Amino acid sequence: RPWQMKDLQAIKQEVSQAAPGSPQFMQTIRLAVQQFDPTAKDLQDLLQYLCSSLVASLHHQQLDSLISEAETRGITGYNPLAGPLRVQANNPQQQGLRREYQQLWLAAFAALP
Amino acid sequence: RPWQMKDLQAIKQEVSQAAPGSPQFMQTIRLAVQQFDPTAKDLQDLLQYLCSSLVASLHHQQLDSLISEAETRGITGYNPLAGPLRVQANNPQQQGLRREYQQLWLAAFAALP
Repeated sequence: RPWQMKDLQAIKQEVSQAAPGSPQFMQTIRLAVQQFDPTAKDLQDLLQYLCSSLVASLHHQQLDSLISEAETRGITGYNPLAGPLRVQANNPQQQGLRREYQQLWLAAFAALP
Repeated sequence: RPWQMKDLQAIKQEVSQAAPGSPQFMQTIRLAVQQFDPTAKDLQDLLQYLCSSLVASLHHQQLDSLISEAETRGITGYNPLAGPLRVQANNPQQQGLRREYQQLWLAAFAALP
């Protein structure tokens, strides 16, 4: 049940006043992600939609840091013999990787300031 | 699953204030193009709805130049013996041409200001 235009347009409508990292922004983003269970593709689409390119680049720097840290430490179901988490979260039969990526996404967005 | 009247109305209303090629307009138009997966015909309809004949003509010229360079170089899926890229992009079995058309379209429209 990937989001259509209407869902994302709403999300941006109520994430317009607040700034990234503020309680409202993170509240809405976490709700949307926990509801639709989106993969990395839809997450990157949502980020490109919401904020400027500078904020997206900052978020991706933080996300690369978090993902590198986690892969060094070890992920429950991460098998690097097929592709990065980045690509392992697109396969629908890898729910654990997808949820881990969503959580790193939300953390990296919350730690921008 | 082509867009409907409500989607177009929302797309136009959300970006009424902004100017063509502004980061906001680029965000919303790029999201629409990447989400609905339309051909050239639907893109022409969308442009006619959004901007006037002047902006339509300027985008038409810019896209003509961009398509010119792109398919004069030679593209993986383009075979010039069957028809112009505007017609190949309208055949649902040539998704590579469709995606190239979408990207040339968005870049051309972004190159206005």
